[PDB]
Amino acid sequence: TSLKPRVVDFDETWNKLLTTIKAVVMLEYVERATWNDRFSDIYALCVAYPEPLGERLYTETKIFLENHVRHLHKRVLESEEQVLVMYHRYWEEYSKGADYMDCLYRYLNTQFIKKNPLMEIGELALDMWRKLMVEPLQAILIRMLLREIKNDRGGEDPNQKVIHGVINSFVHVEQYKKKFPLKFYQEIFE
Amino acid sequence: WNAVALWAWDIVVDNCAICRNHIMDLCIECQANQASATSEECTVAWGVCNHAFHFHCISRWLKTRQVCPLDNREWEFQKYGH
Amino acid sequence: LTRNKGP
Amino acid sequence: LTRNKGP
Amino acid sequence: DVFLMIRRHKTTIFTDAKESSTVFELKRIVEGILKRPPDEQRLYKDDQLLDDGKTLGECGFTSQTARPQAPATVGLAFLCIEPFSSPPELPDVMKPQ
Amino acid sequence: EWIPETLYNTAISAVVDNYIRSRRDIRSLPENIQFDVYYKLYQQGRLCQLGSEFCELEVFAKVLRALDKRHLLHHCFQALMDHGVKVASVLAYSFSRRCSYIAESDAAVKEKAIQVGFVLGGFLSDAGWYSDAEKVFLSCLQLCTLHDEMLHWFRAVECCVRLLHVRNGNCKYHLGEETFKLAQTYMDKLSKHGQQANKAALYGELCALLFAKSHYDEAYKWCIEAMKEITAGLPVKVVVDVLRQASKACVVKREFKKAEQLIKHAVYLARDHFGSKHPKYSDTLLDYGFYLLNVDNICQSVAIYQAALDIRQSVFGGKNIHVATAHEDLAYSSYVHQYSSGKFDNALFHAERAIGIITHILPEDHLLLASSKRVKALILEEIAIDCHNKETEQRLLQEAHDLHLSSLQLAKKAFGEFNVQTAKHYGNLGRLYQSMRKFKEAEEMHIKAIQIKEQLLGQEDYEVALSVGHLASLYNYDMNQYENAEKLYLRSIAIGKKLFGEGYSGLEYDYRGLIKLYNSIGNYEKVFEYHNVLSNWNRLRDRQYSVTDALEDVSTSPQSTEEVVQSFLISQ
Amino acid sequence: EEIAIDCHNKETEQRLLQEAHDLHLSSLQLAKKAFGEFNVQTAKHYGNLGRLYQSMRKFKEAEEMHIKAIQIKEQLLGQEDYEVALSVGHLASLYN
Amino acid sequence: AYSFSRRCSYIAESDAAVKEKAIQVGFVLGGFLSDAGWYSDAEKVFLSCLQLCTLHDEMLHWFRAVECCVRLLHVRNGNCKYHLGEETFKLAQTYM
Amino acid sequence: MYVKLISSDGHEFIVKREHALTSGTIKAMLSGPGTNEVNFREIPSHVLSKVCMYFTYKVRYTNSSTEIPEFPIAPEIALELLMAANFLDC
Amino acid sequence: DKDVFQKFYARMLAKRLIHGLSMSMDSEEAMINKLKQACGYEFTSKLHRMYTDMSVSADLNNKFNNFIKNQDTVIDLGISFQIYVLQAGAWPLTQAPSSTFAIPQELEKSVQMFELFYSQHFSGRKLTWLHYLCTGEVKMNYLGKPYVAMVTTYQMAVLLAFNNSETVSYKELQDSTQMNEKELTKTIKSLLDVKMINHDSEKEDIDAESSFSLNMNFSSKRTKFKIT
Ligand SMILES: [Zn+2]
Ligand SMILES: [Zn+2]
Ligand SMILES: [Zn+2]
Repeated sequence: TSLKPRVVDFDETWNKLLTTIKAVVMLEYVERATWNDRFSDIYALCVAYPEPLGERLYTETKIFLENHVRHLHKRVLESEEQVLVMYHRYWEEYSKGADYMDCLYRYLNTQFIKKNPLMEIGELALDMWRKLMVEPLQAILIRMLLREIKNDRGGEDPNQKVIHGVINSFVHVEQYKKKFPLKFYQEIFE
Repeated sequence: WNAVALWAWDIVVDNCAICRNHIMDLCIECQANQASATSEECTVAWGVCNHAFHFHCISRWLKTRQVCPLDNREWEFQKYGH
Repeated sequence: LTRNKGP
Repeated sequence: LTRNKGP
Repeated sequence: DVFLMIRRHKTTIFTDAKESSTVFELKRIVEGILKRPPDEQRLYKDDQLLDDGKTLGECGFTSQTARPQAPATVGLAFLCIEPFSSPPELPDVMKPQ
Repeated sequence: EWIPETLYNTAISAVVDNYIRSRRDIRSLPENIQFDVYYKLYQQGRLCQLGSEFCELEVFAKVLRALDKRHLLHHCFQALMDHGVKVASVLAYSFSRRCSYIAESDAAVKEKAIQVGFVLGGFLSDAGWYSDAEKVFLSCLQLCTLHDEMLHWFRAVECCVRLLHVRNGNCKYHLGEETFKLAQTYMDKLSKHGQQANKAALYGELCALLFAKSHYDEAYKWCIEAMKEITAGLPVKVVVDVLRQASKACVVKREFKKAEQLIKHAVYLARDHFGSKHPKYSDTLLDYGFYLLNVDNICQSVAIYQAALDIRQSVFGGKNIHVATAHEDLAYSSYVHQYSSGKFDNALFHAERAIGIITHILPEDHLLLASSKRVKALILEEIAIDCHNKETEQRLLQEAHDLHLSSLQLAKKAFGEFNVQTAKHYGNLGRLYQSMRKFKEAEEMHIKAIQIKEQLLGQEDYEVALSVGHLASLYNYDMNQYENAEKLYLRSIAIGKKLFGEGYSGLEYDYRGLIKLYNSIGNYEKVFEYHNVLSNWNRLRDRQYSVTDALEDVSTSPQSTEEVVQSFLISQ
Repeated sequence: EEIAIDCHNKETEQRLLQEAHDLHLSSLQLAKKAFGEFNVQTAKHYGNLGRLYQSMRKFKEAEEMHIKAIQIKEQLLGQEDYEVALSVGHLASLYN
Repeated sequence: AYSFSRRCSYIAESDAAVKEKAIQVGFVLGGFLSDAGWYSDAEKVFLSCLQLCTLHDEMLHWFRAVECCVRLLHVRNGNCKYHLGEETFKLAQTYM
Repeated sequence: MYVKLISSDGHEFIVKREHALTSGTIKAMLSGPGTNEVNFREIPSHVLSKVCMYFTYKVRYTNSSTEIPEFPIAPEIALELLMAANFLDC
Repeated sequence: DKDVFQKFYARMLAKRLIHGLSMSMDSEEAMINKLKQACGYEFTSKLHRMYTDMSVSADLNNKFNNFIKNQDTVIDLGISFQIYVLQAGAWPLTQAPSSTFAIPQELEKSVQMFELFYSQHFSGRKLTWLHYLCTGEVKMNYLGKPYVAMVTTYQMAVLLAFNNSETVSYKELQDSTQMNEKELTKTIKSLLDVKMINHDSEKEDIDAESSFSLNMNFSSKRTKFKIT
């Protein structure tokens, strides 16, 4: 085989890629040889013959992303009185997985997304996180933040990583918005 | 404090496109006849299109065509040197 | 100059 | 007339 | 400077050894990535053995011969270097079919 | 100092140089690499090796999907069309053959041959090859009208609205209403099955069809509907086109308060989505300059045509109709701007260039030559009357006569004898005869212009005012009928003050004419009164120079689309 | 210039003389940049500019051009030479 | 000219037979372009040939470097690169 | 400091990390999950050798003040290397 | 080849003219005038501009001192500020100023105010400052005896940081000046030649780590001296 366009079946390669994407988003573990295979496949999918499959790949990666964020948001809902501590660790795992996803979809992010609306794969993860999980529960996740920092002056200090890992979470979910580097974080929390 | 300052015209094109000479040197008119007679008044003149030329050259240019030599726009002076 | 601009 | 040819 | 490649039957070691450095520095470079002492393994330019104290500059590794565009090739023995799998040939166009 | 060339670019240079051995293997490369290889064929000067590759629809379908690198494609395609390679015609013929072959095949294959048809037709309409995009759109129309299921109805309506655009720009207006009726039937039978379609894109094309037909009263009534049909989910292309045509329709109805509201929002929206070097933004700037030329803000209008041409001249190569229309618009605003100054070397350069482009890419008879050959003739008038030599300006008068007669014949063949454009040509030709010493039919042409304009436009527009002032200067300055020209001068001044404030630029030519009229029949008191008000007009115009350009006028984010559309509809 | 000299129109003469002015100064700049100030071709353009100045009624610096051309022609090519003779002929025609 | 220069830069590190063939092709092609008047596009061919002459210092390469430097001098006088002409001639004397 | 790359033909190419960071996607190859192992199932040995030589050409000639010679991409290895150059973002 | 001699002369005339050393301005004028009638005006076109710039220098400075007195607010530079503008197309002192500079507040007022004067006196002219030819006489009085030394602005930046505080690290010095690192090795080495600053560090080679401190034991035979 070579790097030429071929007539590749989208279903089988999508099923092969879904396992790696699942192993990336929750940051469990990925085999490096399998990671190289996923690069070799993410290249071949974007230049598939006769019609490039980059559009289908993007519009199904977003479906996988939205159902993953929906499942994790249900996990947040069922976890009463522990939304913030679990939110910190889940957001850290999801942000590292989003960076590794941007690395995973590098060719699609520089030959089809930049050609067109559509959003970067790494920036689509954070955007979907803030527009599908934060939006239903924006009020609840912030009232505790203000209460904890007010209680620090009142005597009851909060944990460092619990409160500092979310004050920058709103910063990172607007990195793609170069015109608003900090506007969203200031208006909704500060 | 003894200090040294190089003065220059802030045009970045640094070539009078009419006479092809350097924007800081004398124009071709002031280097041909007035080189030995009187060469100190050869200043540059800008325009609305922000294309500075030697004032003698652009006035020499304006005697036949009233457009900027580089881009064919209406030529109107906005800044001189003096 | 006597006339106006052409319509 | 009035001069010679140009060099 | 000298840019050259060091191959052991499946590999290729891209180095940046200067004209001042001799064979010993390249042996240390190989040891830094392949973990083999210079006593165990020796390099082979073409079919000739290089003295350790002999500088690569007089061993035919001039700058105009070993530019990074086409670095010089030396064989490594711990030869039988496998060919690079040369790309498919092109039609000669002017060849009469 | 020196940066090494990219391995990708070095391989592109190597693949191009090895072209003969690998000309067909490039067609198997990804569509990303294919455009770069063909752009290197263009850059190296291998236009002959590139024309044979862009004349194949199989190759050109893959290179058309490089949407990021489209501004280069428009400058490569044009480079071939100037080169002498009829790429547009050959692509149209190839698509006609393809559709005639695949008409009876599966509808899924027909759907694929329609999407390729839409992108190719849209490219050839964007590039300015409307006649050559007419064949592609008609060929796609046959494919989508062969079937009758719910899937192809929307494709048929989209092809009809796209096909109406390539007819308005081609000045094939006699087929415009036929295509509108066809799309009317298609969307009427869409409404029968329940599915609804957006009518803003279709109505905005009639907004240009009737505007070019000078049916301004009907064009306004259609642009009301077009702005009513704007929804939230429409693409910025459709919204920008609708706002642009609404502005064009509102200008000629003398509703300049809301025409600015539409055109400034259109300029901002096109600049925000597309960019500052995009052909659609150039179109929006061109019609913004049209607006600013029609509000007596000429100083801010010549700077927008120059901004709209520099986008089209850098994107669409040298000899294109889009560059030609930008020249013929700039040759008219620079004509108007330098009308008092008398510097018509710039305005003639943009007038000889537009004619030199249209006469090369369009047939000898075409309505787009009516506007191009009129403008150059207008500049030829003012250079002649201000020329120091008389035998040269006699020939200039002769050439202007030839141009006016040709433009009038084209306009009459296109529309008839009682059209507003033909009235403008009548007024211009009479204005010509006012300096050509042929006054006896000059007055007849002026009267014809007045009656044609009054029949359609009425007596509430400045278009009639220019002809009234022209006839008044005819009577006053040469024909010696001083008494009957006073009412014409008064009409011109009154209706000029009605619309364009007290500092309308055309009022000077009425004041200095009516003062000359009075200085020969007595009544020195009114001479003194008009000399008093003429200094007031001079200082008013001097204060109203409006040094701020229109790019700073449109600003950034004044309001969203909903506010503009609702304000325009509530104002109506 | 020779069309301008041999035509009756004042405006046409002025326009063509200005055009010849532009061409002569551009040619002089090209020769000065390529060869240098002291060379035969630069003196050719100086003599042409002198003739043109004599044609444009600017006799003040036409003389300056003519001696400027002669002092380079007779230096490099010798005091007696064809082009030296042609330049001094132009100077004499300007004088008398 | 670009294709010839690229191919010469490629086959510079080859045997003398292919270099002889390339120098002959460059001689005929550069002579054609110099005869056609594309001096700016004939220097590149002749500079490539001259570069091919310098890798090996044998007798035939030394002989043909003078030919490349006399044809390179001709495509630099018609192109008015007189500043490079003296350098080319000094190189020609070096090989001669 | 050194990273090794595997061709589709089984060849191994070892180059410094700073040389291999020239490619856009080799940075992503070295990122993500954790001398680093890099495998290409499509890229053969000759084009990867050409890319690896281009790394040393690029880093050595980076921001140089002299006339940088052009990288000799041979005519037969031109399209396979062009595909590799696009995929590697090299 | 007279043209190459001009390149040797113009650079060597530039060094002579701006450092204030000359037998007489009339001799400089006579030399350029005599070369004009021996090789042509274009040969001495740049050289005659060099002398003229020194003639403008007197005319430029007094107008600047006239400008500072005709100020609405009381603005004082605090230093004997001497300036002369040099044509960029004539002088050979351009070279390649690849090293940026940031003068501290001692001379920041002087350099900033001169821009306002020069922008209004001459229209369309921008000033490029050759900070490595500017030599200033700074009040050296941190020790017992007020010595007088001649240092450049490149040398002034190192010294000025030490005048305010006698203990300045090399890490701050290499970042405050915002200029090249290789010349800083020889910048302070010249000061230690005359023992301006003690070698507080122990390493013989001067590097980024070598924090230094001024010398309280410095003695000079002459009150006024030039540091070479
Ligand atoms: Zn000039
Ligand atoms: Zn001048
Ligand atoms: Zn300009």
